[PDB]
Amino acid sequence: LATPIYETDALIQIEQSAPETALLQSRM
Amino acid sequence: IDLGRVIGELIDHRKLIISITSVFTLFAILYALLATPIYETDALIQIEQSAPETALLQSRMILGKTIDDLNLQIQIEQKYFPVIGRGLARLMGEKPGNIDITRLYLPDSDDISNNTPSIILTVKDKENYSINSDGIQLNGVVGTLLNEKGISLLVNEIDAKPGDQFVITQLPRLKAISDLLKSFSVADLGKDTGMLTLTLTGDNPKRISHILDSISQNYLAQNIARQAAQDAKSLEFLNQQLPRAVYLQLLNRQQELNIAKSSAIGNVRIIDNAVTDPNPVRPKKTIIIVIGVVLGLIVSVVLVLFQVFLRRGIESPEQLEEIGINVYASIPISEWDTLLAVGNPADLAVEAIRGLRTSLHFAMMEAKNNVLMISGASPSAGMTFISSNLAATIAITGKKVLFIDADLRKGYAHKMFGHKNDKGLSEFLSGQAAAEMIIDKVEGGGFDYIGRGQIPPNPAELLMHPRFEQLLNWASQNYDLIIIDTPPILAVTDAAIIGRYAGTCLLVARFEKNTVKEIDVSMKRFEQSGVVVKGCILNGVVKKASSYYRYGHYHYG
Ligand SMILES: Nc1ncnc2c1ncn2[C@@H]1O[C@H](COP(=O)(O)OP(=O)(O)O)[C@@H](O)[C@H]1O
Ligand SMILES: [Mg+2]
Repeated sequence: LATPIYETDALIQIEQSAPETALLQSRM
Repeated sequence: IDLGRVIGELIDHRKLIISITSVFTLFAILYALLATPIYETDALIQIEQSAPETALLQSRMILGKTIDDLNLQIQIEQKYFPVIGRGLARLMGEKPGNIDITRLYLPDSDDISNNTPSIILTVKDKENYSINSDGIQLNGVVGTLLNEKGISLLVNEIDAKPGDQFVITQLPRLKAISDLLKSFSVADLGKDTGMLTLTLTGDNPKRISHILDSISQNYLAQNIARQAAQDAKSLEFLNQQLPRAVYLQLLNRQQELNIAKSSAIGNVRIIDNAVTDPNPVRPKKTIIIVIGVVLGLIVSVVLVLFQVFLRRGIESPEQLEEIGINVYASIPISEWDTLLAVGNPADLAVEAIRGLRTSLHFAMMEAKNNVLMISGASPSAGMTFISSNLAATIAITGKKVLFIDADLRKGYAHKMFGHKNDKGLSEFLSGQAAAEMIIDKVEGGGFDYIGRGQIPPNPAELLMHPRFEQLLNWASQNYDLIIIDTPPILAVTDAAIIGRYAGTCLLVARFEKNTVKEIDVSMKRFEQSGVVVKGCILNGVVKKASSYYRYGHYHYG
């Protein structure tokens, strides 16, 4: 009876990568 | 130890356990529902390092600039007399009031301790208000500014109901800076990223967001002034060096320094302006309540275990029978100045006493005479209760019974039987009475008794008189059974004097009060005086779930 939970994903390339995680989860 | 015993102990002390745990949980509920909620706001700053920027953000210059901008040195508190008035007022949904103050100056008493001047403002309407410093009452009105007695004040936009009181403090600038600092936090969250998370906690959900925005703005505007400055120093130098190809060269360089000055956006960027999480971060109600309940349970269990290991009273006849003492009966509490065996002949205690009667009818054969002496170890163990009721039950079977109250110190049998208090046992023993004026009839009984009479000054020495043995020898020919009630044996020695003439002697042990040690000492003290104790009678039993010793103390009929 529990509602099923689907998952979606995407792949991004950074031409680093430590601050971009915080940018993505930002409120802007 | 085993599991059954501990389960029984918890079942028996359930009342105490529930009471203590409920009290602890009630205090936890009260605290979690009356503590002032604390909200938290945050913002995100991007750094184009990051170790010195943390220290520069928490510097006194930037925080001081923020405080000066937003007047954080004017502290306003809604007044509630108790340490719970604010919380309760919140609980009824009452909206707290707020006042905008834009100018304040107190006389600055500044004694040894109270460096913080304060006043109390009582709101009288939407417009006017009363002000008191130390009883100095003044009237002010919104709008017009006030300068009286060395107090300058300006209030705008009173938003409250009349009658409210507000404490207004003018705390020193450094105190305000420290207060702001202790609630302000900065973190890196990446240890290398240009990401700084700024956090500020406070009781007002909007004021904290305004403060954090002001801090971010001040820090940012400060940072660009640094980069603009070094360009401005270069621009100023080139202008001061102006004296034609070089003339054009410096002008082009000057314009490059002009554009570099105006394009301020630099090392610091505000990603997220501050917003406030609407759910307060403190107090954390669920964890408070869980800790309260768990603490109640732990303290209750420790208290119960403490009481169990410090309990020493008798609990079952097995304890007495280990030592080698015959227990002839076990009398329970009768929850019901009258003889129980007459008022309520069908009580459980009277049933147990009938069991004792049938035990005696077999024990007292081959006794040297028909005299029974009931005694005990400690006072108020039940000797008079047992003796009197036993006499009643033996009397209802058609046998002549004589009850003697040989407790010449605190005997009250005459009160409990209905009395002619003259000519008790004392008057006979001292020689100023005969054997016939002392014997009296119980009304609701069926047996005779002899009361003590007047309290003598020499009880133990009276009982040694041979007239006592004369009385016993005479009565032993006119009655089927003689019961003698005596004082305790640990207190005085009367019982051991009397027991010389008694064919049978029994002790009464009170259920939880006495211990096995007293009973053993009492038996040995009786033996040393040449009195052989037949056995013991456990009295005052109650139901214990932990017992696993289980009686016939239940109604059958
Ligand atoms: N099993 C019992 N049930 C109800 N009351 C009792 C019981 N045992 C003793 N008592 C009452 O408690 C009081 C103390 O007993 P009491 O015999 O008078 O003291 P003592 O043994 O020192 O002479 C008395 O009022 C008695 O009626
Ligand atoms: Mg007594």
